[PDB]
Amino acid sequence: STAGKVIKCKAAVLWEEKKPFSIEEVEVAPPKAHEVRIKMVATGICRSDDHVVSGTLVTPLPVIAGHEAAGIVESIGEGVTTVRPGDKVIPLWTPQCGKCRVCKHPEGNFCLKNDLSMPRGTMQDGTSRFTCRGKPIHHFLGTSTFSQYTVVDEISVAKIDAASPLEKVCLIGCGFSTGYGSAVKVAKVTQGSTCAVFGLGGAGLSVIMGCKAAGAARIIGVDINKDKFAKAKEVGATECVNPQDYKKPIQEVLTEMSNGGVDFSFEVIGRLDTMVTALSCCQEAYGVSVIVGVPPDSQNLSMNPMLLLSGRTWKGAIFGGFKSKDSVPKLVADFMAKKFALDPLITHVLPFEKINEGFDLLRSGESIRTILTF
Amino acid sequence: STAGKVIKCKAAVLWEEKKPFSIEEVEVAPPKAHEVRIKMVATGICRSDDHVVSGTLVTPLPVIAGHEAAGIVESIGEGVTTVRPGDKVIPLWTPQCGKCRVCKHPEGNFCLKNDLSMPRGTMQDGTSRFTCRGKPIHHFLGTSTFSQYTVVDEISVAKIDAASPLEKVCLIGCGFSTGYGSAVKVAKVTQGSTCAVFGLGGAGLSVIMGCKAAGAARIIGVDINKDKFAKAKEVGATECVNPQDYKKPIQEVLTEMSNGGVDFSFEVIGRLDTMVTALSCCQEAYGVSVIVGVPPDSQNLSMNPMLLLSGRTWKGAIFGGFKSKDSVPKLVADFMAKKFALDPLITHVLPFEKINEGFDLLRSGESIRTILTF
Ligand SMILES: NC(=O)c1cccc([C@@H]2O[C@H](COP(=O)([O-])OP(=O)(O)OC[C@H]3O[C@@H](n4cnc5c(N)ncnc54)[C@H](O)[C@@H]3O)[C@@H](O)[C@H]2O)[nH+]1
Ligand SMILES: NC(=O)c1cccc([C@@H]2O[C@H](COP(=O)([O-])OP(=O)(O)OC[C@H]3O[C@@H](n4cnc5c(N)ncnc54)[C@H](O)[C@@H]3O)[C@@H](O)[C@H]2O)[nH+]1
Ligand SMILES: [Zn+2]
Ligand SMILES: [Zn+2]
Ligand SMILES: [Zn+2]
Ligand SMILES: [Zn+2]
Repeated sequence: STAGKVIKCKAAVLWEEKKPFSIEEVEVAPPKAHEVRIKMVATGICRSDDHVVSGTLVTPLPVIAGHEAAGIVESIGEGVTTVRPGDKVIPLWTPQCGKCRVCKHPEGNFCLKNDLSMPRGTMQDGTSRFTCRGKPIHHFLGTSTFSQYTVVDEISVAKIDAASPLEKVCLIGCGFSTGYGSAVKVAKVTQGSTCAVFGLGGAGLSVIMGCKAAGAARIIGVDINKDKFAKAKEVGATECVNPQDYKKPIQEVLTEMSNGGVDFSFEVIGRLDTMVTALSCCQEAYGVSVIVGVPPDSQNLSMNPMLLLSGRTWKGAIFGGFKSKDSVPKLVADFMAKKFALDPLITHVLPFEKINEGFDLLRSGESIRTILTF
Repeated sequence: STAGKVIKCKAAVLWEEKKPFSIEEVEVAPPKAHEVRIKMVATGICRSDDHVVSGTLVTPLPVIAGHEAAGIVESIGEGVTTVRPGDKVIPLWTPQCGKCRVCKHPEGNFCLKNDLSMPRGTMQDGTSRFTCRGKPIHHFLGTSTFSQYTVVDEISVAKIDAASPLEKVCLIGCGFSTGYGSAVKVAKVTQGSTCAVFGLGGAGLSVIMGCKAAGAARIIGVDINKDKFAKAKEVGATECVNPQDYKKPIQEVLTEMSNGGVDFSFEVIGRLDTMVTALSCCQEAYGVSVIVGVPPDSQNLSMNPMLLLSGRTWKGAIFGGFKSKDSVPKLVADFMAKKFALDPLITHVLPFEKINEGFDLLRSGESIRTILTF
């Protein structure tokens, strides 16, 4: 009843930066060869989507943002083998074409066929499957999840568990996996180690969950906001430290506490000042500090190279270093296996109509993860 | 004829920074429990020794510098089990007490019982085995090789091959191993990879030799001095690139050449500007850049964290990441196995008396490695 035809649905359209979203009547052109048109069931609200509004993350406007979401596959274009309609799936904003240097590398995940480095806000072919009143509307990271219907290439889609609670597994599209992966895939936390996590947002609680999956025995959560200590502890942190409690710098107190600097340090804030500090507090002779995320408008951080000479690794990553297509199904299955839980992060669920409302929550103040439902 | 007694010998004493060395009549007190008094056969001249003179590397003055050298063990104090006199050995400026976090870690090498972080210029006990005309003379990195006789703790000494040509294996005490290790132990170059080396000094040629031992198929040597291209090529670089030849920045041209950035980038110069560039030119999604060495007077390098988000590892290290005591013997054996050669680096051998003369060569202009002989 929809397959093969242009669907007219509602979606949050950003006509211009620094403007609220407009729930628009949009047309979602059918999917061509290797495209898959999905039915959004749930999409989360993430800082990255908010960056677009501000201009910080420059990508073509007008646009339908959204990249953390899970839904049901309605139609599949030609050659689509990885999915069949009815499939619970999660759009992947970091692809896995399985053919470039990066996908072929046993480590890298940042697929070359991504639309992050040099945003086009289009599908692979250079075109757009969106139009509002005849006017073409841009795609975001080849996903555009703030729409009741979306069309993503086959490389930007992943089949997940049919029993997946879509109001909760959507987190695995960005937030959870970006954190969890930093600990379990990038930094590669080890049984016994002592981790320190800067920032206790949702991405933070995910890193803490990763460290726990890894076996870290000590997970020190650090945040200038005391109110973030409960979740974190409840989520896994064995102790939290509010930097404004001391008279000395935190890395000093993280070293004293750790007796020589932590094994792995994670920064899930985005400050440049804290970025250096997170490095400065891991073991000088073998500490690994991971920058989980950086503001896309960031500038030059001032840092003394001595920090690295000691033998300190500094790593960055996109999407918790997971190889999206390969990984997402497995992250899901695990959640489905009753390992990690995603609830403590979902602090709000709002009907998709309340999108602009979900953002204010994000923007000003704490709302770990707001899940917008369709 | 010497064992158990205070030896009176000659050594280069630095009475004050920014002063030439004085070949001094010094007394070398016998070795206590766990000390080993060595007979220097050969010691190389390294930038680090020169830093001391300048003040750059702050360590107690007066002092007998030197840390890259190999010789013969004359007497061994109490409990010394790792050596017996007659033993060809190499002092290790980065210890291996085999008891701290670092030695116990399967990776770190920067032994806690080092004298680099907070120089004391003494042996483990806080004392000095040196005196010139009754006045006590400081030790350097617990080695002090610019002396015909020296006393190093057992953790700062390594037994090598009895067939070791000491005029050539001394390189394995700092220079060679610092480079070679950056490629083969820290960055961990892989069969097939494409490496890029900034700076073609001796430490550079050593990194290139490491990459070769690893299997890198492409080893791009970069240096503003055309005259360094022969050795490097001869040593392993498949092609060298002089940055002053182009109109565009080098990392640009290293990426164009490598089609997407090199696999591993090494910086064996010490510039802060080049440090960032070396990072900026390795694969954004999985490139590892290694800072082989940094000036001990360095300042804050300005760098945009975006560089790491892509998935770029940045690592530093001391002594090519080798675990000195465990490693040195094996590096030697390998050389002795006719694998790598150390000759192309030894561009000068000068009688120890000509020490101040060896430095001018180091200081002003190219002299890959000057070996001072006893
Ligand atoms: N928004 C996301 O879902 C998301 C996803 C992936 C990566 C990230 C990275 O995590 C960064 C923050 O977003 P988030 O972690 O999900 O949540 P967030 O932006 O609410 O969390 C940042 C946390 O760090 C805290 N903080 C601020 N300053 C300091 C400081 N000086 N020292 C210690 N703690 C401090 C702050 O209180 C908050 O708890 C984000 O900016 C991005 O760089 N965020
Ligand atoms: N001196 C040593 O034996 C030694 C040992 C271990 C580590 C190191 C590291 O290597 C650093 C240099 O000492 P070395 O490599 O043994 O020899 P070095 O100091 O003679 O070599 C530095 C090389 O880099 C070259 N160079 C300078 N500027 C540039 C630039 N802008 N771009 C490209 N190339 C440039 C320079 O021509 C020289 O060939 C040293 O400062 C230290 O940080 N050095
Ligand atoms: Zn996101
Ligand atoms: Zn790819
Ligand atoms: Zn040296
Ligand atoms: Zn040790």
